[PDB]
Amino acid sequence: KPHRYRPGTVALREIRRYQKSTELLIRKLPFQRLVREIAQDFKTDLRFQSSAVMALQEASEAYLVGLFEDTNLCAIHAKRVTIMPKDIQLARRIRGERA
Amino acid sequence: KPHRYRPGTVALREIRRYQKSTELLIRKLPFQRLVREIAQDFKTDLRFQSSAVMALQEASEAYLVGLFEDTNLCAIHAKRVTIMPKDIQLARRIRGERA
Amino acid sequence: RKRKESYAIYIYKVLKQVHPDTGISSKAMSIMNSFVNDIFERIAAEASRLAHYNKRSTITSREIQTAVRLLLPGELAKHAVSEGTKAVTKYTSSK
Amino acid sequence: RKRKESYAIYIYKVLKQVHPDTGISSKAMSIMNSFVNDIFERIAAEASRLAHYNKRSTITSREIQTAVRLLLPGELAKHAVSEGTKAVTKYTSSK
Amino acid sequence: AKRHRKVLRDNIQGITKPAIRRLARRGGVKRISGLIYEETRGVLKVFLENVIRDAVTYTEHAKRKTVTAMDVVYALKRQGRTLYGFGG
Amino acid sequence: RDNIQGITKPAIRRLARRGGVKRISGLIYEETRGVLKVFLENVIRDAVTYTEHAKRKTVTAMDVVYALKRQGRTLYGFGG
Amino acid sequence: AKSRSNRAGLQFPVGRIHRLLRKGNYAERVGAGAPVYLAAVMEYLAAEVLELAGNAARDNKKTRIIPRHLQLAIRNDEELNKLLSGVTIAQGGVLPNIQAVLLPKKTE
Amino acid sequence: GKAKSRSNRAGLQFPVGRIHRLLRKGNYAERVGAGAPVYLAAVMEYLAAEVLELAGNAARDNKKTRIIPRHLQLAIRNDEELNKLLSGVTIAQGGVLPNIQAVLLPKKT
DNA sequence: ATCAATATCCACCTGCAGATACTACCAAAAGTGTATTTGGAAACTGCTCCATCAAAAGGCATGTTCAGCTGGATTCCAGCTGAACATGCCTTTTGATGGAGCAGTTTCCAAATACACTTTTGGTAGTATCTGCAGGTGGATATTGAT
DNA sequence: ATCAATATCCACCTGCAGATACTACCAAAAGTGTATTTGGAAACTGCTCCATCAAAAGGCATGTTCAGCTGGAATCCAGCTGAACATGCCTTTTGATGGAGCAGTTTCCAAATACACTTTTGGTAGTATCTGCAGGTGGATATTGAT
Ligand SMILES: [Cl-]
Ligand SMILES: [Cl-]
Ligand SMILES: [Cl-]
Ligand SMILES: [Cl-]
Ligand SMILES: [Mn+2]
Ligand SMILES: [Mn+2]
Ligand SMILES: [Mn+2]
Ligand SMILES: [Mn+2]
Ligand SMILES: [Mn+2]
Ligand SMILES: [Mn+2]
Ligand SMILES: [Mn+2]
Ligand SMILES: [Mn+2]
Ligand SMILES: [Mn+2]
Ligand SMILES: [Mn+2]
Ligand SMILES: [Mn+2]
Ligand SMILES: [Mn+2]
Ligand SMILES: [Mn+2]
Ligand SMILES: [Mn+2]
Repeated sequence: KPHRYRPGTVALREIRRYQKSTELLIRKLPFQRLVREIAQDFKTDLRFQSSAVMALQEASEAYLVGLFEDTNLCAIHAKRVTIMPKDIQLARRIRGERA
Repeated sequence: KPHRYRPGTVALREIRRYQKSTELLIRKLPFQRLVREIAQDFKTDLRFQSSAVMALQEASEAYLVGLFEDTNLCAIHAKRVTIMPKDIQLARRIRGERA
Repeated sequence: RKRKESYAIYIYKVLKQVHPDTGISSKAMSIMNSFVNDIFERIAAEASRLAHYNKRSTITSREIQTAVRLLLPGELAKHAVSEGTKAVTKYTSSK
Repeated sequence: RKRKESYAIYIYKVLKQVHPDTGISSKAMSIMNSFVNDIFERIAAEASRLAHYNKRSTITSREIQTAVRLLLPGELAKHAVSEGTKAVTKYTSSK
Repeated sequence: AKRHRKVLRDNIQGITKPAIRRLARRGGVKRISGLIYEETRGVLKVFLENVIRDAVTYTEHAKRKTVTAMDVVYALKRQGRTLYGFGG
Repeated sequence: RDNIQGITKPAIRRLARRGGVKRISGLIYEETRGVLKVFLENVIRDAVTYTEHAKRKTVTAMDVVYALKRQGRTLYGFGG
Repeated sequence: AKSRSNRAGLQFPVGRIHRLLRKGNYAERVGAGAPVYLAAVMEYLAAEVLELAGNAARDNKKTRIIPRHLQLAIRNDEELNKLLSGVTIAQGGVLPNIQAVLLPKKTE
Repeated sequence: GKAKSRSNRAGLQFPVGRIHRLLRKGNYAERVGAGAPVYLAAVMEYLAAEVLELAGNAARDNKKTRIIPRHLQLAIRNDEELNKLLSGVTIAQGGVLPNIQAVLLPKKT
């Protein structure tokens, strides 16, 4: 029998690893492509300082991470350990984002 | 055999009744004493225009009603119809009112 | 002699324009007066910020327009912008 | 020419006082500068409000004090008020 | 008779079970656990202290002894709870 | 393949991990992308409005920082 | 003579808003068009709400607009509700709304 | 008299003269009194010291000499008062506090 | 309990991105001297309205009994989601060249400010008189729940 | 479905708080006129740094297989919490009175603005040396999970 870690173990390993670091977690380019695309709908042929795109990524991830923490609490309130869309939904509604 | 509405029927009648009105739901004088007591512990010898106390009551009731709407979403999310302390705490935490 | 001005008479004029036979209780009028003041404050503060951000010492109709775009949502913004542009354009058409 | 000021050198000095043998990276300095700018803006705006609410045309150390009491949490407020009063008094007994 | 002015204590219990039930109803709540009442009183108390503390700070800054509706309205606003209907 | 889809399942999984999430449902990835998209549209729209007002064709860090501040999401370490 | 509001075709007081802009410490200078534009947006917004409120008052068979009508119109309008999401209307109550799961059924 | 800057008079490291200029040009009020900038500068320096003081220790508990964004994040979110003051703030490259819900840990929950 | 398979940690090592120390230069920031203006603290007090007392009464709080049905516990299992791999697409980097356009600079004028007069107006105070609707009644219709 | 106990609806009505209506007074507001100052738009442009390439190097995303263990359905039942009822209190309401204190009005100087002039300093730039620590290697040992 080869060596397999049990479901959840590596996950917990990952929680510990990413809560310990500060690195950006989304790939730069894919992210920068998204930004420009969205911006493109409000104004055409826009240029971006490299730092502007960096602020947006820093704010976006802090935002998502923070949202995942609230969503996790909603999953646990339902006595689950798996976050679901309805958990994200409830968190945004209580925050006044969906309300 | 006396007439008895079933558990929840009167409650639904009350939800419809209070959602249709706009009057304050907390007794006036008792609320005014609560305000005077809390203010008094901050500074002694304070006086209140009667409209200052009414402003506080309108803000307090709008605040508690809104919190009860969120609390109610937390209960329903847990698949209950009964709001509990942990529902209020969940709502206040996601709301940032807490830690 | 005590003078506390509000927007009540103007809100009243506008009300008669949209609902010629509808009145308004003094509390409702009080709410509206708070609404108009709130809007004034939010827009002026944003315009003020716009001016500082661009090292300008003048608040013009242009800062105001941008403030309105930043503060109001979708449809409301568009109409407010027309209504404002119109009023200014007509205002300047006079000596 | 091209000039752009910040609180960096002053922050650095304050750092050396409390921690003589500790350095600070540029990104962290940037964060401290934003921090200091943010504190300035929050206190200044609130001081602005208190003066306006009271029909005063002057923002004096009294407005700053109240603004600090309204903006900083308990203990930080107690201390910041000390630091504040202490610096105005020291400054006064001078020339 | 000016003496022994009434002492204010335990007024948070003035917010009764029937009053909390009503607010909850306006909030759309159908069923209420027995421990919700004390939790609510606690929550209301924190809310009020924060608002009254700030209102009183505005009052004191103006060198007054009377808390005005504007003081409260100004207090609510800096707490993100803008209130319409009492001035300003 | 297109851009919002550029934000991958694993990147989203990493963000969730940082958020203390142990188990992720399959439908989360598309919900997240939708959420990120609304967040960026809201922030960028405001940044661009600040760009246009300054008569520029370049979105600056400050434009973003100012955009974040008015959305109630103050950001430190990029200016102002 | 002829006031600026009239000159601008507005009900809202251009002169007063201009003064309020100066007295508010928003900038060293306030251009002539600033108060015209702001007065126009203020009036437009008050007109929108009053239009809606007046209709709600009509639906309830009242000829007088009260707080409740303002609250109703504001909370049912997706945009007015976002613009005033952090505002509380005294004596406005809330929107009737009962979660579907709370309703009875299945006979008994 | 050989000039001793207003900061030196107040006994502060922060620029009382700069802060004074910033108050005026910030459209806060028609007039700005002499004490205001002094008091304000003192409050700012103080908070800057409280944070730098904490962040410095955090850098030494990590066996580092140089304070980095991570250090500022940890000292700010672990302090009840500083965390409330900055509850609406995001610190670039700050990351988050290690924290795992007990129910997610090994063997049931 | 035994032990293999991995992850994780500590001690040490070293290149280099990034922090640091020194010099040179200058616009502008900041302090000083003096002459003029003025915000707002004092002192006095008109007048609003806040605190407080009084008395009556019924709307609503409180405590209690009773049992319906909700929450919480338990059990069961289908199938979703984690772990581990094998591929290999595509981000990442870094090197370096156009050139868009941010940002600094010189002009110059429409529009702002300051200032003096004059005319209009929105707010109020005193008095009086309508009118929309709150609160009540009474009877007709609807909803709920027991059979 | 039928029958009954109640809640809910609505038309009709009456009192009255709030709304509305003239009369009048004037202090601050608002508009007009000239004169004087200036913010920043417009045009030109130098150089900072953003967009695009090239182009390997391989880190990391994607598809696949497998099954552990989680989510959620189905059951059972103690007892919580809702509905109803009796009792009676304390909030609400109505009207009054003293007087604390908020706010208007005038006086007056300590402190701020407005300026001219001298001195100091924080920031940009060059050129150059130093160093905390990221990232890498060993080897030890803690953790996890199968027996
Ligand atoms: Cl879901
Ligand atoms: Cl609970
Ligand atoms: Cl203008
Ligand atoms: Cl001062
Ligand atoms: Mn007490
Ligand atoms: Mn004066
Ligand atoms: Mn039973
Ligand atoms: Mn159940
Ligand atoms: Mn060019
Ligand atoms: Mn008139
Ligand atoms: Mn009625
Ligand atoms: Mn110029
Ligand atoms: Mn299976
Ligand atoms: Mn389970
Ligand atoms: Mn009793
Ligand atoms: Mn007195
Ligand atoms: Mn120097
Ligand atoms: Mn290392």
